[PDB]
Amino acid sequence: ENDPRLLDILSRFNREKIPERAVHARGAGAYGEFEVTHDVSDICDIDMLLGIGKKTPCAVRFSTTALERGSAESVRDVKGMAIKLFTGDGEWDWVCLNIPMFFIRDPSKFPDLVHAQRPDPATNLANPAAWWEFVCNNHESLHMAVFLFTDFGTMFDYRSMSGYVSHAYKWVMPDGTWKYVHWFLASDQGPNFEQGNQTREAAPNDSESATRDLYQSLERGECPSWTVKVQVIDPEDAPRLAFNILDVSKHWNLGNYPPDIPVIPERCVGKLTLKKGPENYFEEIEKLAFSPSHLVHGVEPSEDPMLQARLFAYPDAQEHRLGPQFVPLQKQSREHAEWVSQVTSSSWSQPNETDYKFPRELWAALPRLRGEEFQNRLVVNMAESVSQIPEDLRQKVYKTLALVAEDLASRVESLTEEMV
Amino acid sequence: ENDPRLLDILSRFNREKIPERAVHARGAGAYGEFEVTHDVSDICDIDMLLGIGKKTPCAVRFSTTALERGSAESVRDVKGMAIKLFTGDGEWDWVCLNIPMFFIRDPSKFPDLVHAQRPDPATNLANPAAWWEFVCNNHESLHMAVFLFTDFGTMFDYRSMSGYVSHAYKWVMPDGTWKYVHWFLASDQGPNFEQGNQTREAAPNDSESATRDLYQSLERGECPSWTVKVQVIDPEDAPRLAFNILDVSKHWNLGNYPPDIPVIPERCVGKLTLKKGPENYFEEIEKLAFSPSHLVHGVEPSEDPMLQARLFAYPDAQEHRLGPQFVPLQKQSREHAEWVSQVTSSSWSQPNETDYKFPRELWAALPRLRGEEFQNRLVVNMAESVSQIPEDLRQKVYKTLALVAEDLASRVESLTEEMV
Ligand code: HEM
Ligand code: HEM
Ligand SMILES: C=C(C)/C=C/c1cccc2[nH]cc(C[C@H](NC)C(=O)O)c12
Ligand SMILES: C=C(C)/C=C/c1cccc2[nH]cc(C[C@H](NC)C(=O)O)c12
Repeated sequence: ENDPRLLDILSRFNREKIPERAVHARGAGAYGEFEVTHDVSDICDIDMLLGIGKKTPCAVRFSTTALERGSAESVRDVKGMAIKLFTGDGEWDWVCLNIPMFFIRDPSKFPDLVHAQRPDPATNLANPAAWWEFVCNNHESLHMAVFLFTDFGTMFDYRSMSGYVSHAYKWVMPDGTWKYVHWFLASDQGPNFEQGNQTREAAPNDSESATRDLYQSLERGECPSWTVKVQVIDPEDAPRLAFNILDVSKHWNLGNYPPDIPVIPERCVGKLTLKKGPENYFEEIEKLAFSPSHLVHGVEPSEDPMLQARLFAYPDAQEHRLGPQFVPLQKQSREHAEWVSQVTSSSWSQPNETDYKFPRELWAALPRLRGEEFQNRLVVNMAESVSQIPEDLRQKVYKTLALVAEDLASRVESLTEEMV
Repeated sequence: ENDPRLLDILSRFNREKIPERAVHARGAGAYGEFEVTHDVSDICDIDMLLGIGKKTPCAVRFSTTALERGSAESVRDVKGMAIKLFTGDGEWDWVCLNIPMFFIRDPSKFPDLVHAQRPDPATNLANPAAWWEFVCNNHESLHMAVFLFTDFGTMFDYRSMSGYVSHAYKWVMPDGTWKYVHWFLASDQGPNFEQGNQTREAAPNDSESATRDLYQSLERGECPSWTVKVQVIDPEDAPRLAFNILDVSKHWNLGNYPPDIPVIPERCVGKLTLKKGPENYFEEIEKLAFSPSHLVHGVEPSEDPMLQARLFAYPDAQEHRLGPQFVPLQKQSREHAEWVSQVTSSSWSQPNETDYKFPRELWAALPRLRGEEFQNRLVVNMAESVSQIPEDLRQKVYKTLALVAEDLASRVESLTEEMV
């Protein structure tokens, strides 16, 4: 010690690591561009989206959700896709999940949900009991639960996944009229709901299989691409829908389920192609800052309470993580006002019939569009998870599943009791 | 948003994570006690070591070395064991590795070595090329290299590993006389150099196999134990030894290799038994602070330059990681003075004959004490690692290995060329 040169070298080495992200800590990154392929000048006034053939540079970060920096990328989890676009009007961020539904509806429950998916606070091991307790206490997560224990829970790498903003936004015209919008990116080298499964199994002991897949595909000359599509709803038609489009835990039906809810059609916008990887991972990918509050002229947030909370949360989290510490809108009708005020009532945090209707119809649709083996594998995965928790929690889970569907609960209980 | 309660909840959640340790980021912890079993009053004046049957509470943290928080614990790596003992004279820290040798003896090279074992700075993937360049540029790591690619590289969990302080310390008597000492903990449920291999193969996709093993063993009622032993050298006998005991990259021979270096015998001191696990992992294990500078009356550091650098580095690193940011000694002879001044010369950072003698004798001892299959597996592991690097670096590695033994280099070269 003692030597000033050695002290400087060691002190510089000591201050090299920073806190990881609270969620989505493990991930990879790439650079590409977006190109406009269709005309949307009748619903949009965003400069980035006007003019067929226009190109915009973009940077993308893929991630998992629940575990730490060095965790395996082939786990049962939801995946994230964050896109930063450098337009002439500034930076536009699309922070998407690989599925258009979310776990919860009330933002004040967000930390608890996160704690339900982190390792055990005493042993630092995996703990399904907290997750199943949260599910039994918050029925609006049931829909997502049914999704997570199918094959779709473990099906996607960074190239075969899709991305959905999952919120309703507002697109505004210069005359003041606006529409509710939801856009998403469909993978050009991945499956969909109707057809397609995993085609490249990860190595038995590989924790970075998806990162390796993306890096090797980029080095081989292949360029992954996504097709961007949007769904449009008139503000006066929203209060009359069979579901609430301000509820982030529900999706907008594209033609799969539930059958009694009419389809909201989508239209194409453009295409996103990834070209190259980074030169310095820590400086370019690890320190990337994304926020849903990064918006350009012509796009506004809606009255979604989760989106409103996200507008504040991301800059504050980045202040902790990267800090020095180391056109007027036209008015709608009174009925629209009541429908909007629905989201600030005390019943917003209580379950309704739709919270059970959506998972029931997904469970019914699984054998019609995929087959009996898909449903059987869902039952097997759920039983494998449930057979690790104490008996009273098991009975509570059985009751909740019966609230979803009787045959699903009976099958899960019968298969789970044989595994304990 | 806009609710002060929600803002407080989200802001509190946003600040929970802190930066991980620069090294040894992944690990687990436990609590136990140390008990004295033998009399060492003739060489020691430390309060906690005097009196047969005396008990001292202690807290232990086990860890890996190179990878991040959520990485697998069954990787080819060296393991760490940190023991904090709560004595009547203060806190005494034993910060040990699972092997008594280290990679280097010049502290100014420490960060580079660490960077040679971290993931690729551009792709965040495993990069064998950086490791072999360091070995070809720093021959004093060759010894450790030979250790790392044997079975001992992947043999130990947290219960079957041993611990070595690896440095020379000074134990001082009240009259001013002192001795060079090195103490270590031998596992009571693990293998040794001559006998024993792995008996608990980890699961194919388990990243927390060692933590689970320790937690389950503690829950079953089994208490792991270690036997503490010490080796003693008189200061006037150190300058005449065939090796430098102030070189942390060498070990003190206990009877295995090299045959021409006489044995330095050990004597028993006491026993360490682990009893219980933590209640809050983050508050008790993750925020634990260890330092070799935590010393009690009667024990002093030696003139080891690596130890002198570690005396400063640990409090500074803890200041970054956990900070608000989120008896006179007897004089020796002139010959001892020259021998000590040897460690401050310019030739300290250059290889000597011992740097080649130690790994050569380990390679020769492997078949005599473990069989031919051990040596063959070492060759196979080395070839598997070397076959992923460019050809010029491969030739450099072959030339570097030729300086240890010709047969080892030829066998590795043949296997590696067949593998590519
Ligand atoms: C109340 C709801 C939510 C809150 C409070 C929340 C909070 C956060 C926070 C604190 C981060 C870390 C940001 C950073 O440290 O820089 C993050 C990252 C992220 N979130 Fe959310 N989140 C919520 C829901 C969602 C939703 C609904 C989506 C997608 C539709 C989403 C997708 C993502 C993604 C992809 C990232 C990773 C961004 C990156 O890679 O840099 N989260 N979120
Ligand atoms: C020049 C040489 C070395 C330097 C500069 C160095 C530096 C460090 C640093 C910065 C930490 C992180 C401490 C913290 O963030 O709280 C650490 C941890 C650790 N080091 Fe060293 N190290 C060196 C060599 C060694 C040696 C020779 C050993 C063992 C004989 C060792 C064993 C450990 C262990 C076990 C830990 C983990 C402590 C814990 O779990 O809290 N290191 N070292
Ligand atoms: C895209 C895949 C592979 C799975 C989607 C998926 C799976 C399970 C439930 C789902 N609910 C909604 C979706 C996405 C929806 N499927 C018409 C879409 O492509 O807009 C979905
Ligand atoms: C203790 C195990 C299982 C292996 C030790 C080991 C292995 C390879 C090279 C080694 N060099 C020195 C040791 C440790 C040394 N073996 C007499 C001891 O027990 O003090 C060692």
